[PDB]
Amino acid sequence: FTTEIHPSCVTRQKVIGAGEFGEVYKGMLKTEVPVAIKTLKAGYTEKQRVDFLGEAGIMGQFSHHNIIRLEGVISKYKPMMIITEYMENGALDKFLREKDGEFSVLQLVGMLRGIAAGMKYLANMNYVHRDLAARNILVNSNLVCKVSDFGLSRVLEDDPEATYGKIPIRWTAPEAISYRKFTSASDVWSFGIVMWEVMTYGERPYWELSNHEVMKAINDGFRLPTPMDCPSAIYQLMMQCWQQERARRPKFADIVSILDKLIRAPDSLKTLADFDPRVSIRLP
Ligand SMILES: COc1cc(Nc2c(C#N)cnc3cc(OCCCN4CCN(C)CC4)c(OC)cc23)c(Cl)cc1Cl
Repeated sequence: FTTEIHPSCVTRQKVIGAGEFGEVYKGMLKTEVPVAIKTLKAGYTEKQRVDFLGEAGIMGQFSHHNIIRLEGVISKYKPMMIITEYMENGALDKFLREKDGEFSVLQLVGMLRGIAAGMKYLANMNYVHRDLAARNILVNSNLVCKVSDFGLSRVLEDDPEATYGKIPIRWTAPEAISYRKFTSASDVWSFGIVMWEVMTYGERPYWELSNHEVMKAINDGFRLPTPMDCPSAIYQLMMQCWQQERARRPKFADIVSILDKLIRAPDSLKTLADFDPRVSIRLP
């Protein structure tokens, strides 16, 4: 399983993410290229070792532009490490919140197309992500968005947005919440939420509604309102991702096709969905 990298080829330089059992670092790989490096500290359990190397094992099965590339693993020395390509701009949700208003609509839609292409690949590889959200999309210096955060039980266990099953409620499809049915179609629901995150520059879905309030609203038929300056076709597409009936949602194949057609005829994105303002400002 995958390239075993000698520790002398890897230099950890700066902590960029942290947990109780290891950290994520920016570093360099001299087989000299930048890499992300995730560690697992000594004392780890069997389950931790299986979850940790399982993330790398899963990533090693994939070869797609919109899926994080695995460079290799350090497993025969401690601490163990996973080494991936480095995504200079980090997580998409923080990136958009820090860059509010700085992109064109075409750029934002292009990000969505990349995410959708990665998700179509995963779904057709029989991989259900379960935690698709802008926080799990990473962005590089070419503005390419790539799906990250792979594994089995570790995905939802490690995410603080996932609460008690243990689930990140406001990104998750109704059937996954209600009866634990996680499929590529529940990932499509999540993708609809990601579309809303991108078009709003990282607004938190459903604002301050509690988890129960969100579930009640969804079950009563309410959906997130249109973002400001959102192409009508983009809002229509996200709304179809939120059909209660799983079978009525687009597949990722449909999503990629639609986004590709909109990008290739970019004037189609100048028609905007009506934005319902929450504030009335009236001047004589
Ligand atoms: C290596 O192993 C793994 C690494 C990761 N995670 C990452 C991968 C991957 N993959 C790639 N690239 C990453 C880049 C990151 O931050 C870049 C610095 C952004 N700046 C931060 C400061 N602000 C103000 C400006 C932007 C990053 O940050 C936490 C995590 C990354 C995952 Cl999810 C799983 C495994 Cl197994």
